[PDB]
Amino acid sequence: MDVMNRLILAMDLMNRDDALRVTGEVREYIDTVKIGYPLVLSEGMDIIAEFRKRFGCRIIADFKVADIPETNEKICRATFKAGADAITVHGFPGADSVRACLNVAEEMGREVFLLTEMSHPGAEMFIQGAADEIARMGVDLGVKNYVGPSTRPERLSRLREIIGQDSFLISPGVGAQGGDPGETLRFADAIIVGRSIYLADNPAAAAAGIIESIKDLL
Amino acid sequence: VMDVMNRLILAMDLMNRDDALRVTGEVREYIDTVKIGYPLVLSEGMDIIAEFRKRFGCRIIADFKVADIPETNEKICRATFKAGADAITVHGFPGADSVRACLNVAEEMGREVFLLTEMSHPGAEMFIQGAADEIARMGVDLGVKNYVGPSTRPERLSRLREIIGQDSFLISPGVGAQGGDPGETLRFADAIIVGRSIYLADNPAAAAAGIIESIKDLL
Ligand SMILES: O=c1cc(O)n([C@@H]2O[C@H](COP(=O)(O)O)[C@@H](O)[C@H]2O)c(=O)[nH]1
Ligand SMILES: O=c1cc(O)n([C@@H]2O[C@H](COP(=O)(O)O)[C@@H](O)[C@H]2O)c(=O)[nH]1
Repeated sequence: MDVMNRLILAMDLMNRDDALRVTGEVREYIDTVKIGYPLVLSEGMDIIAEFRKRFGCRIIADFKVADIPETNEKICRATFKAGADAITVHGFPGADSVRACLNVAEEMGREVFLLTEMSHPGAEMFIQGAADEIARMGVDLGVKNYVGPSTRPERLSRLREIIGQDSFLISPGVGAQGGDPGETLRFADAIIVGRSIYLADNPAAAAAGIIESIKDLL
Repeated sequence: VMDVMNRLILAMDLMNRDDALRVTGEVREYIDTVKIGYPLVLSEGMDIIAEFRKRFGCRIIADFKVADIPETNEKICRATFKAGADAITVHGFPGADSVRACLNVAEEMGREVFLLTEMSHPGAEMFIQGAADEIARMGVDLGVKNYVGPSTRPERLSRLREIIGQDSFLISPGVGAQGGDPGETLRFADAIIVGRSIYLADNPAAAAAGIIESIKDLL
């Protein structure tokens, strides 16, 4: 996956007008947008097609699928019908649940991103201790795309070690949560950035600034 | 706690609005509590919650298994409650801050959180099962009153009931299609969740009635 400027916009604004306006303001800097439940549950799944129509960007549906296999299949089917290019999936619920998503993605010509360790403090309680094993599970299952935490570069580096250089790794927690763009790109292929851009006084300048700081990495 | 008619909650996971409405309408005399998840919501929109309220006068549990960072969790809960859901399900495995974020919104908005502890499917054994007792204990410490646990593992459902105590509310999926028994499950759970056994039946009303007949002495 070829992500422009190694930068993925996390569009978690919950108003259609604002989400489209801000995305439009930074369109020259990105070609990949992560759309999650905040926007989708506020504005409907039709928002995905609207983004493709307006920007032609790739869309990662960040739904962190975390149900039983039978339900996971339905969620993936509905999500890809709406035009998402990829979907995020929790690994914690186990291999059968991940495989359900992989099956639908294969059928519909899409990608699964396996979420291993999360970026927030609570991830330390249960997820972190399982994360290496979740990553190995991904490798066993043939998963090629992964998500890991900007806020813990030592953990992000470990995840990269496990999945290898051929796998694709994207990483949230940059900016607002404290992660550094350049340090994160030592290990991740692309960074995910939400609030630092979409809540900025000037989102275009925010995006441009981030890219300037990583210019030697592009 | 919510007063669930016949101790039976319909898992409405049909993805077509017309079929979902038909089947729910057919079993409405038996069930006043419906669980609506992402299969139906992602297919038909959050307005489906509105349509169910308008048509049936059933309580709605939004089974969204919220599993994000605290800030995103808050947004998901707000949007879900804005749409009219009585309650939302939340994963415990992302940790206490993520659960607390949901509890705070539910408190502010006058609604309820159901904490998902152990899951019912085979994959749950890999990571969730080993964390489930602690997730439950965490829920108790956080003041969580409502919980979800697995019909497919009676021994685990029993232990989870012990941890949360008799005053907590416990609902349990995995009944029917996944192999769990209605009566056995109601030894521990306040209500059973049933999806395919009802909604794929040639006569969903007869299917619901049959389940209820089988647990009549437990009502
Ligand atoms: O571990 C993770 C996994 C995520 O998907 N995310 C997501 O990435 C985005 C981070 O946005 P922000 O830059 O505003 O912190 C949010 O949409 C969040 O749900 C995360 O923050 N941590
Ligand atoms: O551990 C769990 C938690 C659930 O919410 N569920 C949900 O409960 C329902 C079970 O439906 P069914 O009776 O068709 O197996 C589905 O909506 C599923 O997503 C589950 O099966 N196991």
